[PDB]
Amino acid sequence: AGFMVPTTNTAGWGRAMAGGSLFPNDPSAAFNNPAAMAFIDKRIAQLTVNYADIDIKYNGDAYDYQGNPMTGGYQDGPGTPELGTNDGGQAGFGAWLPTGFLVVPINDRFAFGLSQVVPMGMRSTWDPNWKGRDFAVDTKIETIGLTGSLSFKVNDNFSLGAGVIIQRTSGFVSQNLDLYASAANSPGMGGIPFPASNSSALMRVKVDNTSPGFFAGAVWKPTDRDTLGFAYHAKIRNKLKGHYNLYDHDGGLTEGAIEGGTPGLAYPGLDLRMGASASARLDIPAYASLDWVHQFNDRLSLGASATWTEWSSFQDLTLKSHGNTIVSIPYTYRNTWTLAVGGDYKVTDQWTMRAGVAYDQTPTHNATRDPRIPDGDRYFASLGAGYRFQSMPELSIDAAYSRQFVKEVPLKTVNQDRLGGGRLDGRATSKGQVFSLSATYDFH
Ligand SMILES: CCCCCCCCOCCOCCOCCOCCO
Ligand SMILES: CCCCCCCCOCCOCCOCCOCCO
Ligand SMILES: CCCCCCCCOCCOCCOCCOCCO
Repeated sequence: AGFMVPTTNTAGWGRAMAGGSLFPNDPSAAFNNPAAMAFIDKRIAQLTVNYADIDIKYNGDAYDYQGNPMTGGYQDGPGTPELGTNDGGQAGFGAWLPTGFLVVPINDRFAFGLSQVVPMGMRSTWDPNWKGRDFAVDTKIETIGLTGSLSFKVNDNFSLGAGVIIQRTSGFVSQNLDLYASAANSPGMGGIPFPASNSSALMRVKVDNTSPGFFAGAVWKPTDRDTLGFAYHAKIRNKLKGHYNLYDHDGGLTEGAIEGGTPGLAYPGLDLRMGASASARLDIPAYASLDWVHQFNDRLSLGASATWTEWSSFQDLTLKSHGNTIVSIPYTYRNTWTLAVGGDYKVTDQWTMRAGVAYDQTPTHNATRDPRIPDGDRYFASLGAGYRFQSMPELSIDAAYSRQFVKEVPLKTVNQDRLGGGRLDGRATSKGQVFSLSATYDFH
C-alpha cells in the first residue's frame, strides 16, 4: 500500500477492513462509503486512536558511480578523519493515528457525515552516514483530512452518497548529494573521475499543501441479508510547496561549487542554490472498493472487500524550484489490489469478537524501489473485540490488534547522473503491527 493508510475505525481494524463500512451502524461510512449512511438509524459519534509500530531494515551493499563499495566519506571533507559507514540501522517508527466519525440522519431520506481521517502516512529514517545515504536519509509523509458527506436513500434497497474532503499534506525528504560524483557523470563537467564521498551535503526538502478532494458511493441491499457497496475516491491533485536547502559538511566544497555556479555548467538548465523555494506534486491516488456483508444469523456476519488503487498516477517525484526541475526521480508505481475477508461474532449481548485477514499488493516495483518506501506485498492478520456498556446510555468500547507480514523485497536502486550515479544491491525487511482502541457513543 506504499504510503496510503487504511481509513477505518477499531472495529474495521479488528476484521482486517473486510466488508468496509457496510456493517450495521458503522460511522466510518461518513467517509469510506457515504451511501451506507442512509441505513444508519441514529446519531453516532466515534473516536479511534491507533498506534502503528513499523520495523524497517536493510541488509546489502551500496556502490559509488565507479563500482567501488561505498564508504563513510570524511568528517568534514578531504583532509579530515575518515568516517565509517553502516547498514542504516532501524529506520522504522512508532506513531499515533487518530480518526473521528460522526453520522447525523437528517430526514428519512438524508443523512450527514463528518470525519477526521489520515489517508496518507509513511516514515523512514536511516542513519545519516549509512551506505545508502546517496539515495535516502529521512522520509516523512502525512496527510490528514476533514470530511463532510451526504447520503440519499432512493429505495429501501438502494442509496447514493457524496462528500468532499479538505486535505492537508506535509512532506519531508533528506538525501545526501555528492557534487563531485554528479559532475563526473555530467554532460558538461565529465572527463575526470573525481573520487566519491569527498564532497557531501545533506539536501533537505520540506513542503506542504491543502487541497479539496471528492468521493461518492452507492449501496444495494438485495436480500436484507446481503449488503453490497461500491465506493469511489477520486484522485486528489496535490502540489506540495515549501523550500529546500543543502546542509554542507564538506569543508566548503559544496558551497564553493554552488557559489561558483559550477552545477549549471555540469547540467545546463539546472539552477541549484544553497537554498530556495520549491514544489513537488504528490497527488493522492484514486481508488475504488467493492464491499459485501452477509449476515448468516443473529450472531455471525462476514464481510469481503476488494479495493483497486490507481497508484499508477505516481509516475515520478519531481523537485522543482521556480517552476524549473531540479531533479526528477521515476517511480512508475503500478495499480494495486487489496482483498480482505473477515467478520463479527456476537458472543453475548455485551461481547462481540472479530477476526480477519487481507492481502495487500505493493505499488512499488523492483526497478525503482528505494529506501524511502521499501515495501512489498503484505498479509494482514487481525483480531478484535467490542463491548457495549450495561448501565450506559449507549457507549461502546472496541479493541483490535493487527499484524502485517511484509515479504522481503530487493533493492536494486540506481541513481541518475545528477544524483551521483551510485547503486544499491540488497533487500529490505519490514514488519508492522497496529494496536487500535475506540469509543462509540450512540447518543439517540
Ligand atoms: C507520521 C507518520 C505516518 C504514520 C503512518 C501510519 C502508517 C502505519 O501503518 C499502517 C499499516 O501499515 C502496514 C504495514 O507496515 C508498513 C510497511 O513497511 C514500510 C516500507 O514501505
Ligand atoms: C518506492 C519509493 C517511493 C518514494 C516515494 C516517496 C515520496 C513521498 O513524499 C516525499 C515528500 O515529497 C517531497 C520531496 O521533494 C521532492 C523529491 O526529493 C528531492 C531529491 O533529493
Ligand atoms: C538534486 C540535484 C542535485 C544536482 C547536483 C548536480 C551537481 C552538479 O555538479 C556541480 C559541480 O561540482 C563540482 C566540484 O566540487 C566542488 C568543489 O569546489 C570547486 C570550486 O570551483
